[PDB]
Amino acid sequence: GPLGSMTQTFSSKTEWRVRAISAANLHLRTNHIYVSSDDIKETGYTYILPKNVLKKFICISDLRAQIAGYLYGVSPPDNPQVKEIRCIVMVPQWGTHQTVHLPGQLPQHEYLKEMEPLGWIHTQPNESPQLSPQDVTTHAKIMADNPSWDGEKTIIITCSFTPGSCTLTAYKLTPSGYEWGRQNTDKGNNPKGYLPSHYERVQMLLSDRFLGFFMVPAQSSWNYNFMGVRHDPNMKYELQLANPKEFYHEVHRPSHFLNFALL
Amino acid sequence: LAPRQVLDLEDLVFTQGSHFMANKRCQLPDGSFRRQRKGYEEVHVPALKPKPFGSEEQLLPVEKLPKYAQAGFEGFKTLNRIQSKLYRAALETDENLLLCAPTGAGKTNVALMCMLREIGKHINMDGTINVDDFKIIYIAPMRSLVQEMVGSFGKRLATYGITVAELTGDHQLCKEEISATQIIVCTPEKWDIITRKGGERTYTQLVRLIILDEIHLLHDDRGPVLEALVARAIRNIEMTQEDVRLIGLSATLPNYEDVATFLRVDPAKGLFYFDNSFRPVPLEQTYVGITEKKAIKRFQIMNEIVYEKIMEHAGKNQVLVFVHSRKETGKTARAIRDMCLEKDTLGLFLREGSASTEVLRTEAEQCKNLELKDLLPYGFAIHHAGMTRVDRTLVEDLFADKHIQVLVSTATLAWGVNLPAHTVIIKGTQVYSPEKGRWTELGALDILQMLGRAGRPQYDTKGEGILITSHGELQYYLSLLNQQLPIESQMVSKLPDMLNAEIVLGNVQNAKDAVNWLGYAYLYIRMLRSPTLYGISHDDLKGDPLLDQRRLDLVHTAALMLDKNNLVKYDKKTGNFQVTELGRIASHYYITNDTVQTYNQLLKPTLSEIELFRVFSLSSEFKNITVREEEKLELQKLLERVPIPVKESIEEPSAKINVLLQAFISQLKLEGFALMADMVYVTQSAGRLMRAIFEIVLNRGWAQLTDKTLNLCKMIDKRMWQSMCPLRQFRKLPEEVVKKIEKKNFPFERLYDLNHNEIGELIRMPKMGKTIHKYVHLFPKLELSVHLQPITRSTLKVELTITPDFQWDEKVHGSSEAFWILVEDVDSEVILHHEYFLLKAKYAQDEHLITFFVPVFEPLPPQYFIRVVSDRWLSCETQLPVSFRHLILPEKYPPPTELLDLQPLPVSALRNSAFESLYQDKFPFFNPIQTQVFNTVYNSDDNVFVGAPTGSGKTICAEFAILRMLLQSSEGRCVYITPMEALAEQVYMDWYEKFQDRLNKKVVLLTGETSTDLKLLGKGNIIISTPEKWDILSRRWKQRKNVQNINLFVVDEVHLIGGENGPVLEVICSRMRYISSQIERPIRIVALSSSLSNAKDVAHWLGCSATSTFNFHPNVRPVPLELHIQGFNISHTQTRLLSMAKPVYHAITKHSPKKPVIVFVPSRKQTRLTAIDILTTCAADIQRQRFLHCTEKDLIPYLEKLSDSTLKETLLNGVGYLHEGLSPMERRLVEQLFSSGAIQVVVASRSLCWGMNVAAHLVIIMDTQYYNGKIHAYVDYPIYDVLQMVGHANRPLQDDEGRCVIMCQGSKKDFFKKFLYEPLPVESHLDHCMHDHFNAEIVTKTIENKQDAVDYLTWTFLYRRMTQNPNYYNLQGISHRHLSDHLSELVEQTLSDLEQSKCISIEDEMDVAPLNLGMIAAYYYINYTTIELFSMSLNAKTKVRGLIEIISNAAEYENIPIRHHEDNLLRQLAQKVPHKLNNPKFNDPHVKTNLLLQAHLSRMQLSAELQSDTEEILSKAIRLIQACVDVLSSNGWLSPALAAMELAQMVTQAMWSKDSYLKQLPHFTSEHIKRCTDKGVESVFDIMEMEDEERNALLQLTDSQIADVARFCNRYPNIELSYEVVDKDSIRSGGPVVVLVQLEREEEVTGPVIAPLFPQKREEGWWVVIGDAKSNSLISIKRLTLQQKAKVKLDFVAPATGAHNYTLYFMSDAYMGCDQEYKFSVDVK
Ligand SMILES: NS(=O)(=O)c1cccc(O)c1
Ligand SMILES: NS(=O)(=O)c1cccc(O)c1
Ligand SMILES: NS(=O)(=O)c1cccc(O)c1
Repeated sequence: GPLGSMTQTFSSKTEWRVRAISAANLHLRTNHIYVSSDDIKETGYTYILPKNVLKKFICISDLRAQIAGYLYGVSPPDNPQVKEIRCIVMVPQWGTHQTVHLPGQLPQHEYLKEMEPLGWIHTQPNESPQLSPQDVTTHAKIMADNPSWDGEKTIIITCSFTPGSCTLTAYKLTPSGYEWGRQNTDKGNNPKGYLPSHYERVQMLLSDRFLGFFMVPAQSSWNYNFMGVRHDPNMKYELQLANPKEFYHEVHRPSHFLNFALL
Repeated sequence: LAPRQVLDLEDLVFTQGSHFMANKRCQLPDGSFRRQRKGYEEVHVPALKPKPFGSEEQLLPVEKLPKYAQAGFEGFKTLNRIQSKLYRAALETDENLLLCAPTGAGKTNVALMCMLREIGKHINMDGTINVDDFKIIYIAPMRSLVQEMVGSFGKRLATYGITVAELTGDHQLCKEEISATQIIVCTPEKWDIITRKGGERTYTQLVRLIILDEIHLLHDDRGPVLEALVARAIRNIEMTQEDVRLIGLSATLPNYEDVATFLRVDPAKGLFYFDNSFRPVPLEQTYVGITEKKAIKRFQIMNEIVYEKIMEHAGKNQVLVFVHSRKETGKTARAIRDMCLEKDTLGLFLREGSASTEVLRTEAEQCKNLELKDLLPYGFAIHHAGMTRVDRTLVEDLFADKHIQVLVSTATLAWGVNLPAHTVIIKGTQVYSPEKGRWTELGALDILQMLGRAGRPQYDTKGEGILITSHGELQYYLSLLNQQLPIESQMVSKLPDMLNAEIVLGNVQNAKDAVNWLGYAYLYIRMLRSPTLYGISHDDLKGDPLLDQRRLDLVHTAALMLDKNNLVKYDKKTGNFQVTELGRIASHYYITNDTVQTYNQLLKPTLSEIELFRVFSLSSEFKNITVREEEKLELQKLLERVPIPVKESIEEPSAKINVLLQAFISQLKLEGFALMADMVYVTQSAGRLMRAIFEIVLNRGWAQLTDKTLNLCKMIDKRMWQSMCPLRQFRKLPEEVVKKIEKKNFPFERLYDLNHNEIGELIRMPKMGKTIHKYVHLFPKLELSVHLQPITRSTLKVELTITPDFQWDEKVHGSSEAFWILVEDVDSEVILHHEYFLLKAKYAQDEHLITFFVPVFEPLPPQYFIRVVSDRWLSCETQLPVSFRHLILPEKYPPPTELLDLQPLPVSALRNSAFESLYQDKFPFFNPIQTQVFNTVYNSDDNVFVGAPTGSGKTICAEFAILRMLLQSSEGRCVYITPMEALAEQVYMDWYEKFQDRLNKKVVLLTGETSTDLKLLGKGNIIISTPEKWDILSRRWKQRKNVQNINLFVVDEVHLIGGENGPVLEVICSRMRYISSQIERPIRIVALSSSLSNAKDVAHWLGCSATSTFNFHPNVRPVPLELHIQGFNISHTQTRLLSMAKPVYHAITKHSPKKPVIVFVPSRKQTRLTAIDILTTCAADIQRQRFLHCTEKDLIPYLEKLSDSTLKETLLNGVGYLHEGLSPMERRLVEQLFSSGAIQVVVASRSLCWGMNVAAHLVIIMDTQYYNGKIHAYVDYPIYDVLQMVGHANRPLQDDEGRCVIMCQGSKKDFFKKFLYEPLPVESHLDHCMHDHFNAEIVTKTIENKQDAVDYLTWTFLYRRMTQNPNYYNLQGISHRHLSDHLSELVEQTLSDLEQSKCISIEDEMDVAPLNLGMIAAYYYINYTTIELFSMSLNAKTKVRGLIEIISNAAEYENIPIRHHEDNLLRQLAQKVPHKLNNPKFNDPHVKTNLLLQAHLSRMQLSAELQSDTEEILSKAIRLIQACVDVLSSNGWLSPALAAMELAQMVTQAMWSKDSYLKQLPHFTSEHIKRCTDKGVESVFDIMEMEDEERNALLQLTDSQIADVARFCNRYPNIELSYEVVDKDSIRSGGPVVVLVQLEREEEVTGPVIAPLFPQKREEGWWVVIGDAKSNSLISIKRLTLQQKAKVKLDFVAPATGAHNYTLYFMSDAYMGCDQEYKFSVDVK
């Protein structure tokens, strides 16, 4: 062994570069979107998700850090059992591979006043045969702070990155689920009291028949995964009618640009 | 042609570029010798003796020059030697020239002499220079040279008024200076890129002289740019017949005679060669060739040679050393100065007893350049580009003042400053070329320039040039500096790129063209003269003596390269070349063809910044960039941290290039010399490469990528990322404070709401809150708003209002600020629409209105978006969401009226032999539409609507109604309205034939003259009129019973209510319905129209019962119409038209090979061009002259009568054309040849689509946009024009079908399909055009209050459409109360405007009444704004010039045609105008109107289309003058009123006040009136009262012209005038003064006024005026028309008692000389 005869010099290879290159190719998956229909029968309403905003949601996402959008919609005049998702709202947020961090404050905009809240959609690195206990906790605590979320009406759509594609599956909480989730302070993967009888799958269908839209923050962007210190559960935000920027867009990571010029 | 061979261009390239040496031997001048030394050879060449003075060649005194050129030689006594030899050729001839001479021998002053010759062609008689008539291009290789030339030429030419200027970098925005620049100085590349673009209304056509300086650059890798320029110039001379003089200035090198051939220089006249003995100061040359190969030893040998050579001059001569790096200047000066220190030799440069040491000490102390600090005290200095301007000036002054003794510099000083030195040393000839990626030899031009600096012209007896190089280069440099390095063509390497440029321009359309074009290249000349040099056997040349085959092979190979790379579609059989958008972008952005292949292959809409940077880095411009091992670690550092990740390894040049770009944007300092030169080379071109990418993806509609790419352009330009505070873009702001701001990370937008206090607080630096506040509101910023206007359920019109929301400041915003308007879809993925928006400084405070169409669908999408983003500022953008949640779509249009299959109706159905004689010879049966509507039209009195495609024969349906009317009333009156005057004329001819000749009724055409037209209305049974003539007539319907007793009212082309002139049509129709409801005997209305989606609305508005509205849709045209729409995905107009040229011909041979074809083109010039192009394509085809169907001899008589040569040629080959600038006889000849079948094709301009009397089997519409010069932008054809054009493809009596091909920009295709395959929706625009109509109705008491105005509106089409399409009229509901509120607001705004304009009075905010001004505006039919402006301008002291000015600024002239060709014309027309005004102002229609009026009064000249322009101006001049007369009279001003009254006479007879009345008589001129005044005759009665025999000798006489003279003299007014004052011996003050005035004419009312130079036929008007000249007081006035005898009564109120004498005035409005003047004076008693 050599102390100086074979000296070599470490060279940094930062983590986000690889994930940025990976996020650039996400558009390839928007043409292989599969909805899990595994539930033999349906419990709840039937939720219809327009492809256009689903594709944008996938495209603005990251393969590891979860992102989330709030779902707003209405029932078609015909039958109240169908819930058409009309809008996805992106709010200031950060996340890990397991969970998302959203502000306490729900979306508030006049443009949304004639629609009802339907829950939320979020990405996941891997398919799971079960709804996450983090997700149950998150949905339950939102319901506990916001009586406009009816447990028989608000859902969680998971968008999991299967290789080459995306798999969507939709859940709703059960009353036992809400009661456990709202008192759960264990953020791990196997918390005490977690039960598969805390959620149940709902029927979901992708559509091209109509188009949804996005709302985004009025002065910030939505992605705070690079500004984590600046994000706070109690932060307030307004909204505007515009489309969201992609995960690695320059306005989401300004320190990468200002720091490089300091070399 | 066919046996072509594919060459390998790269194997024909001279790789050494300008270092290629074609000569094998080099002959040294006598006395040269070689000495050997350790490691190097020296070659000395002695200085030449100047040549003897020939044969008394004497130096020319400036006095002997032409005097207009002497000012350009102010401050000189005598030309130098070379100028004296060149004076005759340069100044006395226009010969192309080539001057070869040693550098600095005088070539520039010869170029000045050529420029002076050109300037002389534009010297006026007043001594001034026309400056707008011409342009001169001076092409120089280096930019620093360009700047010095701007300086020196500008100073030499200032005294002439000449502006000299460098061509600026942002051509897309700044061309305003180019219009004021007579001498443009620039590089070859800039001139190439400018002539490469079309440019629309360019200035390149004014270029009369091109100077090509340092033309031996031909031998450089840049040489092909010069070959491109010259080839293009000479071929363009051929295809314009407008000469351009070419002047070449060259070093003395072999092949100058071939260069002369290439410039088309006659060797016997324009070729001058001066050998190196003409160097201003002789040159002793020393060449040092180092044999040592080992690098370190070679560099030390170099420094030793330099030191020893310096020592031969230390203290004796200044020495200027040239090195080839900025850092190397300092390194070399330090090497030498330290060698001098060690050897105790520093003292030889600065001795004692000279204050120079002190000057150097003090100027080095305060210099602040550290290398300059270390060096200046020792007498050493450096000079390079990265230095302060005043520090470079310090070096230059100190060297000129002889303080510096050793100066180390780069090439820049040799090219940019005039700083010679006794001794010059070139230290090494190796330089790093990033483009080559390697070290290479210095270019020859650089070497020549540097050595040209040796020897100061008037201080040195000789110069000493020492050149140090490697031994193997000695012969090369020995050749270059001793007249022996031949100039060769470097062109084959650039052949494909150059070829593409000519293809994109349309100069080359096939291989034969390209062979022709290559024949003008310098390459061709050299290939002919030295074939083996260019790869051609001497046997091959003797078998191909013009090198036709060799050129075809070269063109073939280049064409295949371009076709492979998708720049061009190349058809090998034909050899045809089709342009592409990719090809055009490669040419216009100066991109090599491989690069656009790469861009096309890799650009996708889904690209990220990552892949964008990689795509850019793959550009072929960087193909030689490599990654050197010594660069790796440094690059590695940056690559581990770049903000845009790089996918590929640092092994790859692509990654180094990417990292260099990102580093340049982040403004990072790098250390490796290779890396820094490479970064410069990469980023210098990044700008235009990224703009090319931007144009590609923008025109593809890729919203995301368009955003990223425009952003990257701006980051490259501003050298910062988006993440940085946009305040950084104000360079004046301190970087420290903007960094302080950046640190707080808050949004920039929030700065707009705080104030200077709060901003100073948030920055934590309050000291300058105010300052930052200021800059915040200087940052460009726009507010956006929309009015959504549904057209259908799938097409939406958008009106965008752009309100600027920032303070303008010229020092930050210049004179304009450019933006892109981008309409993006639901997902911000597709650009639905986009256009460039320019905010000029003069409109910086004004709202701007933009209107466009976008598709929409059902169910409606949530929203679209309108982004407006700056074209140059980062973070400067506004996005407005356009939500559709409350968009009210119109109802889906109803089904058409079914076409019932009826037995064709025979003519005999009219049951009237007289009536049947109108059609029985023409056809046996009526078409299905006529058959279907006949019963209703002919056998009932119902109002009728007939909607059907143009060409369905709706005119015959109108005739059915007229015949029924003739049966009901022997003196029935039908009024027929059609919207265009040309249609009115055609209908008048046909209907005169039918109803006057064959039925013996009275058919009349309204002229526009009220008295004439009232007569025509009384006497006529069929009255044909355009809308406005009927509007002025029918406003007075209450007092005009012939307007009420109208039996039948027919309105044709009623769909035009929706067009630009629709409001007047809608009003007259509404008025006819209102009158019919008032008079209790109804007036039948028949409306004819193109197919209408909302036909039922029109019918109900006009009172048509459903059973009598026939709403036929386009599928029912009697001649079936086959319509094809071809989209062209090319967004540059001239390129798109080019790509349409051959498709026009193919469409002919496909859809109408034998039958008549009309081609509509957008402009006058294009008619000629496209006629020629059709002919050219014909001759290349097997079928030539296939479009001529009569003998040449049967056509020759027709031909000779024309004045256009091209027109006679094209006609001879079977193709006519039609534009506005042809004589009306020429138009008639072409149209008759077309209807005869003699000529098969006619190319007409769009403007003629309404006045053509020909039809065709096939109509081709070649593009659908035209250039508006007033607004400097392209405008879409109105759909109405397009429907009319399509309607020309219709021949019921000859064809089974009509065919039309519409060629349009691709973005327009869907729109045409929507509004041509289906019926058209029309809307009212009356709500934008009400003031004049409301005003008129208040004059006639139809509207007496606001409630009346609402009820008025209830009769209109506007009111009907407000309920059917509320959003179109900015209503948000259809409730009755919503409509009432809307009408009330419209009424309120319109009445308020009129009241503020003083046209009406409003009492109790309820009742309205007309004011004098409103009554005048209504009576004369004048825009109320015109009358208000008159009221402001007229001033009781107005002179006839002020009158012409005021009336030329009337609103009625702002739509007079504008074409900037006339601009120059116009700028000369203002030169001689007798009357004076303040400012000549470009091309506003008002100044063209004033100018054409000037040219009318003094019959200046005979223009062409401006003649019709003058006629249109004269159509309104008289009413404007009469309005002025009424204004002045109503204000009591006598002299201005009489002035305007004479101005009416002036305009009528085309004279001035101080002209001879005899000018009115026919066949007279100036000498006649001068000799009549010479014999005592200055009045028309003077010439009348004399015997005929004498009169005939008095004037130059023709007998049969005397008969027209006599018709005039008998028509001239001869009125004898009586007048009494009515019982005024008993007059009282303040009471009645009544004057009776009788006029008796002998017998002169045979017809109209004789005024042949006036377009309208007029009747004589008169004014009787009572006035007092003392106080200039108009007392009484009456207007009258006289018919042999008539009396008039004038009223006045007695003002005071006694001493009152009043002048009576009798004033004509038509003739001069017959005004009368009397006096009367009764007293108050
Ligand atoms: N300035 S130029 O070389 O003669 C030129 C070339 C091409 C087109 C033009 O209109 C003018
Ligand atoms: N260009 S569009 O009308 O807004 C559109 C249509 C269909 C799907 C989309 O995602 C977007
Ligand atoms: N028909 S278009 O709008 O001008 C167009 C479409 C696609 C590419 C282009 O370069 C241009």
